[PDB]
Order: sequence, then C-alpha cells, then structure tokens
Amino acid sequence: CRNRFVKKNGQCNVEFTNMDDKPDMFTTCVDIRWRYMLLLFSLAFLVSWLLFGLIFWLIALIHGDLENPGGDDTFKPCVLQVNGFVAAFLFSIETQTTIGYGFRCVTEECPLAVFMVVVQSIVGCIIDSFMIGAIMAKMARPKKRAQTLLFSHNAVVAMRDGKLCLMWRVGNLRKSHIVEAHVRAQLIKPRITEEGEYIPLDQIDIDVGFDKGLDRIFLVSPITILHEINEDSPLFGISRQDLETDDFEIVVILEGMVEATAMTTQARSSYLASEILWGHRFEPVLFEEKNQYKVDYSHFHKTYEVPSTPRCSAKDLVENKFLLSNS
Amino acid sequence: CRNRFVKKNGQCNVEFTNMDDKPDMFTTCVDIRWRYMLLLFSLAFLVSWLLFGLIFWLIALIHGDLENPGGDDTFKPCVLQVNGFVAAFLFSIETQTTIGYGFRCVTEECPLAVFMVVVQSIVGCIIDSFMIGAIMAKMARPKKRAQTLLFSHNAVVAMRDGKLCLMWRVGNLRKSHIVEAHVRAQLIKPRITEEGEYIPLDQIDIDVGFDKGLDRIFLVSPITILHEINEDSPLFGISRQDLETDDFEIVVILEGMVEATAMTTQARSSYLASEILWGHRFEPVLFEEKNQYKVDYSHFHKTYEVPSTPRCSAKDLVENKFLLSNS
Amino acid sequence: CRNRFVKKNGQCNVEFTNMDDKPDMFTTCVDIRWRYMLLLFSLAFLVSWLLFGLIFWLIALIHGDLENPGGDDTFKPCVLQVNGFVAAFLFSIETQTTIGYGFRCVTEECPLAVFMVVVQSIVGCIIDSFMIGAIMAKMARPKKRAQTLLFSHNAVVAMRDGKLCLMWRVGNLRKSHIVEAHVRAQLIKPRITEEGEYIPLDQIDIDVGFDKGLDRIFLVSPITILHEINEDSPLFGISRQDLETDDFEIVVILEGMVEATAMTTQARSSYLASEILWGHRFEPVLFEEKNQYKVDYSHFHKTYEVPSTPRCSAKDLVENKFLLSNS
Amino acid sequence: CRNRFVKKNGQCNVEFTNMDDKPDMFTTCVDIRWRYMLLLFSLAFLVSWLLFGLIFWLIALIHGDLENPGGDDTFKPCVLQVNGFVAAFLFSIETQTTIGYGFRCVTEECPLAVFMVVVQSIVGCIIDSFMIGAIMAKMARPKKRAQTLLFSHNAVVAMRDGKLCLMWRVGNLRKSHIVEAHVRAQLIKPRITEEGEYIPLDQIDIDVGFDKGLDRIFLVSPITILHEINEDSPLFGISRQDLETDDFEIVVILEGMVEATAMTTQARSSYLASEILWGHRFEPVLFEEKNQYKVDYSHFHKTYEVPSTPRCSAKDLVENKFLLSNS
Ligand SMILES: [K+]
Ligand SMILES: [K+]
Ligand SMILES: [K+]
Ligand SMILES: [K+]
Ligand SMILES: [K+]
Ligand SMILES: [K+]
Repeated sequence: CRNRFVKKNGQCNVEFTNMDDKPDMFTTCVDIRWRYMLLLFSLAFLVSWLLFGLIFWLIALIHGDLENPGGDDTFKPCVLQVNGFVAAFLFSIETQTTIGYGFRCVTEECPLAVFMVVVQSIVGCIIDSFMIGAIMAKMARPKKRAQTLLFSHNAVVAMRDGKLCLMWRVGNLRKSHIVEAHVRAQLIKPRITEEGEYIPLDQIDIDVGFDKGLDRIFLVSPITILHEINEDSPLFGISRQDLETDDFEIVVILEGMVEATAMTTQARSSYLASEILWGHRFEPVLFEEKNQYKVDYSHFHKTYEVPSTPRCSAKDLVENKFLLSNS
Repeated sequence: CRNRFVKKNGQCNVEFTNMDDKPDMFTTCVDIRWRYMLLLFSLAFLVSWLLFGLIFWLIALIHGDLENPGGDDTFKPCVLQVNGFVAAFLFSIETQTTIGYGFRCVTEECPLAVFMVVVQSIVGCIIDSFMIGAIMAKMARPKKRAQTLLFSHNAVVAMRDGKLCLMWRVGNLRKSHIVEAHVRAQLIKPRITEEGEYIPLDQIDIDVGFDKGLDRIFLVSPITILHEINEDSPLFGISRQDLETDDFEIVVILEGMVEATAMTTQARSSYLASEILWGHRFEPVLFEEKNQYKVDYSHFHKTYEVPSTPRCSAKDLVENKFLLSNS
Repeated sequence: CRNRFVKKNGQCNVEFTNMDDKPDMFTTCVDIRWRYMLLLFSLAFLVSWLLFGLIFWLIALIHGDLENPGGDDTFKPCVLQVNGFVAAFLFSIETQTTIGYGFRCVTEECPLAVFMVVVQSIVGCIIDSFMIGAIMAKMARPKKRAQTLLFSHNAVVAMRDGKLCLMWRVGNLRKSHIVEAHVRAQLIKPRITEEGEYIPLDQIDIDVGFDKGLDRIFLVSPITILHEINEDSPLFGISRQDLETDDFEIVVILEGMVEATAMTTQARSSYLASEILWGHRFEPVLFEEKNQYKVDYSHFHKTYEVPSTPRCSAKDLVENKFLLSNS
Repeated sequence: CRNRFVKKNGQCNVEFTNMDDKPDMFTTCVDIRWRYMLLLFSLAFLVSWLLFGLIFWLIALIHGDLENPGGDDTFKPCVLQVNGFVAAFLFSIETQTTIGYGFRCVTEECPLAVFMVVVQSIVGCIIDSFMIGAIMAKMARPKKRAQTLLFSHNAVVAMRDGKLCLMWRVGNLRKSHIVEAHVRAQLIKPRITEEGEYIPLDQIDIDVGFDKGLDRIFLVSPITILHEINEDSPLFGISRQDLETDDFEIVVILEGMVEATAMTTQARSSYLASEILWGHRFEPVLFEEKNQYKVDYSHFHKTYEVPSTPRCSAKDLVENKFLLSNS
C-alpha cells in the first residue's frame, strides 16, 4: 500500500521542488506549444511590419510626401503612394513579405528610405529563417511520440527449465525494429542499512542476463523476459504467500535505438507485488500458418494457471533439496 | 520444412494481428509516400488560395467593388481590379505566393481587407515552413536505404585451430566504415521446457565472442565470423548427418553506426539447417598486389570442400578424445 | 595544494599550446557567434546586391538607357527605369529579394540583361538556402546548453552494509530522462613508476560497479553513487587523517542520452581531497506524501555527521579483523 | 616489407572490385560535389523556367495574344505583354521566382493560363524546398571533417610497473570532449591455421583493458594507451631483435561521440613493426603552471631511450624468473 514509483504507462511518479537556479534557445524552442510558437511568430511579423511602417511614415511625413504621394515633375517622394499610416504599413508588409505589388514603391530620391528597405529585407529574411528552423525543431523533436513498445499488464512466477523465474513480456507494436535493444529491471523498496541509514527508495538490480550479454534481445515477435530467482536475487526469499503481504515494486526497462524515430529510446513499466501472478504462464501469441508466422496480440496480456508450480520461495526450494539428500 | 523466421535479405517473416489502439506528426509524416505528401501540400495551397479568394470576393461584393474595380475620384475599392471570383482567386494566389504582380492590389480603404492580407501572409508563411520541414523529414529519414552490408549466402562448418566451428562471412559494400560494429547470432527453433511449456520460437544465443569483446569487429575487407561449437553451444550435439534431418534456423546480426547514413544500423540474415555447408571453407576474397590490397567480391559467396573435416558432432569429437586417453 | 584538473562545474582546467596544423564548413559554421554570422549573411546580401547593381548599371550605361530610362516608340531599354546607380541598385535588390515592385522592370530587349536576371535569381536562391541551413546548424547545435545534471558539492566517506565507501550524489534537474545512463570516477594524481617514469597526472579508475553492470543507473530522483573501498581501490590505504594531508583529486562522470537534447551527454565534476567529508552521510531528498513522491532539492548538498564511522583506512579495517581472529 | 593495411592517417589501403548490383536519395545527395549539386539545381530552375515559358508562349500564340499583347476594349490576352518567346520566358521566371514585376501579368481571361500559374507556383515551391533540404544534407553531412584526434607517430615498448608494455599516445586537438570514448588495437598479419587454411590478413585483438572497462578513457590531455604483453598477447614471444625482422602491423582505434560534430567517430592509425621503438618512452606533454595545467603539443611525438629496458621477449622475461627461482 506504500505507493507507485513508476506508473504502468512508464510515467514517473515523482515531483521536484525547491530547485535553485541558472541565470537554452534550442531546448526552450521545442518546449513551447504550437499555438504559442505560431502566435509568437505572427507577433514577430506584426511588430516588424508595424515598426518599419512607422519609420516609412516618419520619413514620408518629414519629406512632405503625405501631401504629394505620387510626386510630379518638380517633386519626387521617398516612397511612392504613402499617403498616411495605413499606406506606410502596407508598404512595410509588401516589402518584408516580398509581395511587392508595386503601387507603393521606393524611389532613388532618399538614401535613408533605400537604406531602410535594405535593412528590412535583411530582417525579414532573418525572421523567416528562424521560423523555418524553429518549426523543424518542434517538428523533429516532439514530446508526445506514441509508445512503440508494450509491456505485459502483469509479471508472473513459474518454473522454467528446473528454475523458479520472474517473467514479463515485451513487444514491438510496429514492424520497425529496435537496434541494440536490451532490458533491465529493478526492485524498488525503502530500506535501512545495518548502520541505521534510511534509504527512502533503494534501487536493486534484478539480473536479466547482463553478465552473459543475454539482456540483449532481438525483438521481432513478443518475447518473455526471464529473471532466474537464485541466491543473488532480491526475490530469493519470497514465497507466494509473502507476495500477498510484501510491499514492493519492480521496474522494467527496455532500451534501444528505434529504427522508426531514429532516436535512442527508454520504454518503462512497473509491477507492484500485487500485480505479480504466482504460478502463472503467458498465453502464446506466436503462431505459424503455412508460409508465414503471425502474432495474435489479443493474447498478449493473457495468462493461465500452472498448479504444479511450487508455492515456497526459491530459497526453500534449494534448502529442501539439500535437506533431502543427506537423509 | 518448418518455415523461415527471417528471410535471407533480412526481412522478418512475421505479421501482427489484433492490435488494440492509441487515440505522431513526425512519424506520420515520414511514413507517407512522396506523391501523396506532394499531393497533400498542393492541396494545402489550393484550399488556402481558394478560401482567401472567397473572402476577398465577398469583401469586394459587399463594398460594391465588382461594379467599380479600378475605382475613381469619388470611390476607392478594397482591392483594385477584383472584378469577379477569378480575379479574387488570382489576388489570393498572388498574395500568398508573394508573386504580387500588382494589377490586383490592396488599398488603404478597407481595414478588413488589410487585415486579411496580413493573415494570409502569416498563413502562407506557416504553410511554406511546414512544407520545407516535411520534405526534410521524409528526406533525411528514408525507408528504402540500400543495404550497406552483405552476408554470405551460406554458413559453413569446418575445423579452425583444433576447433569445430560454425562460420559465415560479412562484408561492407562501401568504402565507408562502420563505427563500433559488432555481431550476434541466434538459433531459432520451437521447444518444450521440461515443465511442459511450449515456446513457439525460442531464441538461443550463439556465442560469437561477446565475453571477451571479440564480437566487436573492425570491418574493412570481408571478415569470417566464428562460432566455436563447444559444451555451451546449441550445436554441440549436431553432426553432419543431423544437419540433413534437423529443422532449425540461425539468425545472424551485424550492428553498428554507419558513417555514411550517420544512423545506427542492424543488418540481418538467416541460415536454415539446409543452408549450412558441412566440411566447407570460404574462398579467400582478399589479395595483395604490390603497393595495395584488393578484394574480389565475386569470390564472396564461394566455398570449397575440406574432406578431412570430421563428420561427427563436436560432442562426439570431445568424448572420443577422452575415450582414447584412458585406453 | 597542487591544482584543479577538472573544475566543480565540469570545465577542464587544461590549455593546449604549440599545435601544428591542417591546411570544416559545418563545424566552422556552428563555432562562430550569432552577431557575426548574421553580420556575415547581411554582408553576403549587400555584396551580391551591389555587384549585380553594378552590372545592370554598366549594361544600362552602354545601351544608352541612362538617357532614356522609360524608353519610347523607337527605343527600348534593357531594364526600364534604371536612371543611375541608385536605381540599378534598387533593381538588383528588388530582383534578388524577389520583392519586384516592378517600376524598374527587365525587358525582352537585351539577352545579357535577361541572362543576368536568371543568374541573380539562382544566386539569390542559393544564398537564402545557405542562410536557412547555417541558422539551423547554429540552432540545433548550441555551445551553451544548460547543464541538465547536478553533482553534490561534496563526496563523503561512510559505512554502508558493513563496507567503508566513497559516496557522491547525482541528480536530474529536469523531468526528462537519461537513456542508458552510466557513471564513472577517476583518481587524478601525479606518480612515478617503479622504473622511474614520471606521469604528470595519472588517471586511475575508481570502481563504481562496471563489472556487474551496476555502474548503469536509472535516474529519476537523485541517487547516491557508491565506491566500495577495498584491496583493489586506490583509496584502500587512506584514513581520515591522510585526507587532510593527501593531495589528490577525484573526477566523477555521468554519461547518457538526454531525452531532452536528443544528444549523448557527459556531465562532469570534481572532488579535491579537501572536499571529501569523512564520517558524513547525505540528507535524504526523497519523501513520500500520500498519492505521490516528492524530491526536496534544498537538501541535495546537505550532509550530517556519523561519529560511529571508523577513522582508520579500509586496509586497517580489514587487517584488524584478521588481527582479532587469530587471538 | 609486406604492405600497409591501414595508413598512418587512418585511411584504409584496400580497394573493392567485381561488385554485383542493386537496381538512395539521401545518400546519393550527400555523395555528390557542391559545384555539381549547385549546377544541378540551377539546371532544375532553367528547365522548369523554359518549360512553362514554352507553355505560356503556346497559349499566347493560339489565343492571338502575340498580335495584341496589351489587349484593348474588345480583346483581353491570357497573360498581358507576352509578345514572343523571350517575354513568355520572362513571365515564367517572374512567376516561379515570385519576383512578379507585373508588366507581364496573368489575367482572368483564360482558365488554362490561370491553371498553369497555379501549377508553376506549386512546382517552384517544391523545387525550392528540395534545394533547401539538399543543401542541409550536404551541409550537416560532410565527407572531409577535419580529424579531431591525433595518434603518436610511433608506438614504443618499455617497462611500466614491472611489466613489458606496448604503448602509443592519443590526443584531442580540440577543447571539445569525446563522450564514451574507448580504444582498441589489432595485430594484422597473414597466417595459416594448423588445418592448412590461409588467412590473407588475420585480425587479432590486442588487449587494452576491455575486460575491466579500462579501454574506456576520459580524454582531456593526451593519454598513453597501454598493452601489457603477457601469455595471452600476440606479442608475447617477440623480442627487440624479432622486431627488426618480423613483418606485421598494429592498427589502433579510438571510438567515441565527439561533442563538436555530434556524431560517433572512429579515429584510426597504424604502426608497422618497423615503426615500433623498443626501449623508448614518450616525452611528457603535460605541465602544471601555478593556477593552471598546460599541454605542449610539440612534445607529442617525441621519445627518449631507456637503456635499462630488457631486450628479450616477455616470454623470456617470465621464463627466466622461473629459471632463477628453482636454482
Ligand atoms: K514579388
Ligand atoms: K516574392
Ligand atoms: K509588382
Ligand atoms: K565481463
Ligand atoms: K550509441
Ligand atoms: K511583385
């Protein structure tokens, strides 16, 4: 009844508080939402359009263009047809977007106006490039990527090849592969060291074959991950009855390079002591039909009872062999 | 005669069925075909062009512009020269593309029309950016990348340095390298555990040197991968005659970071029991000519018989030594 | 009092000198600062605008356009309305930016002028593309990325589970995870080999569990890294009093794939002999409140004394057991 | 005198011949040279500009526009001011580039002409996007990236800590780090197995500490890589005199994730038997000056003689100890 450290869906159940400070662009960019980033960029356009519009309007005002927007034989405006702020605003937009309808058109008359068109051209170009890049950042780096990996709802304890094992099933929801895929597991419980030190949650490795490289998996059809419960296992002393009492949690991990997303992935899940099914085995999901193999995923989470499974702990199992040898 | 789990070309022979649900953009993007994605984008242009065209047409209609498109001394249209829907449509296109010929040109007269030009400018800019990004997504993340790695058509069993070995050849088709390249192999067969549990396809590691780090290869010219068949090998009890009987499959893997594609790669192949050549050795592909080394790839798949190869299993080989020692 | 090889913040304290030579674009690009890269691109625009402007001006000059910019019935200019260098300059800008107001407009009259517009169009397009790319390079590859990982200010020496240990704490400042995270540590001191060879700084591994795969960590809430001090440890012979004398440094590393930045990361820190707190333990940062777990980061760096901690070295600790056994 | 398998600069000395076939875009793109890719894109522009120009010219021809380009009260051209092929060509360019000067301007008159402007707009947009992407491909994936890692010109054999060792030096030419850096080495020679099989070049691991994880290095200042020559070493039986006779090659590798280029890297070099200096040691490159450490890279390749170095092989060294024990 303690609590869930990692949720069934992989989400971690911890919140951070009281964090100190630092007084980056790429991370900041991908962290913001679409609607806000698009609002941001449209704001960037408006502001720059309005700014230059204001400048061209000032220039026109001072030059006397407002009273002679089309010019004549004796008089040439800085920008043709700026008759007021709305016109200046339009000329700004038309310049920066590069629409350039041309009714409002810069002339050779004013160095400053020519300068301002050069500047706005460069700015408009810079802004666009930043928008193209930010849109790719948030594009190729989404926070929501759909889980490509499935863990079974339950783990189970059963005999395989003379050994009592903790077992859980992993699967790939896509035809795409996972490169250099490998698995890990941890038992999560609080504990007090013999020296009296309290460890709120201790993370204790569950051996899935790392030392022989057998934690490395080639995952096509769903695979059943195996933990042999032995002297070195944290579950060594745990019997079926201990299970309905004990408060602990097992975190399971699958890591690898997903050929779809191109990025290294960590898929997570969790089994509470109460979510482990003793004396059970998974229903087979894999079937061969003539020319081809098929996986039926509706059997993925399903299990069946194996009543011949011993109800004592692995430690009892071992100790009993040594007890009936000597006598 | 059972069936092929992995095809010679690396393709996996399994199909998934009965999958449950989830109710992403980047993955969705790269999964669609070119012609459809290009059709999609052209559709995006049409729709937005038609939409704004419709809006400018409504504005023109209500303002009375249709009857005075060029305006006069007493009357100024919202957008010059919109005389009907085709003209409005053109003005829309010309605005969003930023072509801006200028015959059809927005004026200062109508706040709403100016507003709409601003909006369309932003939208056109957003659309373009998404097209530039999607085209890179599908660009830098192709599904068809040409296999850069070659496995020999056959594996073989022969003596090397006093040991009976399973051997197969791998090669790089490019001058480009593979960083942190390493190999793996698995024997694939169904089996029943002593407890009566049926495993439709069990995946059993074939030791290629992982424990000594010898599974790690520096691949320039083709290399012959070696599996010593010993007590711990699944092939320990298999003789030449067992081979023409037995139903099983060996999957071979090569993983590494391809310096060409920049992405971590898994190259796969398969050898059926019937595709393993007992008492054979690969023809050498590597030759030194004066100043330089050359590889002749026409010898890559070729093998020759070594009649002195023992036809008994490795287990017989060992057991026989112990049988002629003691006597 | 020797010196700091690695700073507390991970920065390395070494400078390179007397480096020889090589007589790339992507690296060169990301190495330059924003303001200089933006200045660079604006310079690229100016230069190309000025160049073509000069060319159109020459063409106009030679054709006689300067004296008849608008043309007439008997005479057609190469580019309409180029009346001087400022006009030519404007036409250049208007062409390359694709603003194209159209008052200055190329005609069918001069093959060379048409040619030049084609060329400038291609160049302007090339320049833009390079600017869009460079801006992404520097965008997705920043030098300043905010440290996502925290090391405790101090390490400590205390008993855990019957063993004297060197301990330090690591933490993730973000809810984002670290894929395939693992840790390392080194003792840095100069030394002289028995053969008389001087090694200015020798880097000696501190065992954090690599051989059992226990150097691999699943990091959610802060974790305390453990080095058991034993026969094989460089700290085996070091007591509490040796600590206030000895001159040495311990470098701690955490490597992994950060799910935020998408890139493989190396976080670093350092503990001088004087920064190690003997007979101390870290304050717990992790607390369970009902439905959820919380981390209080204000306790991250904090420690408390454990007076029962032995002040002798691990070697003394061992040797003393063997001394009181035999008697 | 045999030959060089790997050049001092890391380049591999092998050429492939007689390769079979496959009947991708991203790889193909980055493989082509700049000048050709830029020529390619400019060709793409020309072709599309010429094509549509031809179409608008046909349309104009058939409509009768060539004889009335400006139109009048009773007659409206499909595109204003197309008076011939040069004009049509200009209108094409002006449309696709989106310059849109506007002297040549499409009208509402011809559905086909409007259609063609829509099509060309989409095509021009597609072409541009492909150019922006290809330029990034070749941008972020260069073939020439400057070597960031240096190997010493020579290896050496000397005693360190009671053991005869093969040694070579590696260094980072940049302040940038290498994440998860690790080293490897191989002895390359042809050999004949006891069964009579010829291996043109056999690649035999040289143990740099892989089993203890000591092949993993934290590289700041140059480091001297160590191979202890022992029973399991291929160099076990090699003395100083054997060195001036023997024909063999040692390939050295350094792999890691370069924080600069963001990509996993393999740096390579080679030492011929003749390039190994027996009874030598590297000059120290690292020096501490007060507040800071410095590396002098002009000492990087330099070595000095250690006359006390034994000239016999490691095997002799061992065997001699056992010879003077027993007597
Ligand atoms: K334009
Ligand atoms: K334009
Ligand atoms: K125009
Ligand atoms: K090991
Ligand atoms: K990796
Ligand atoms: K225009």
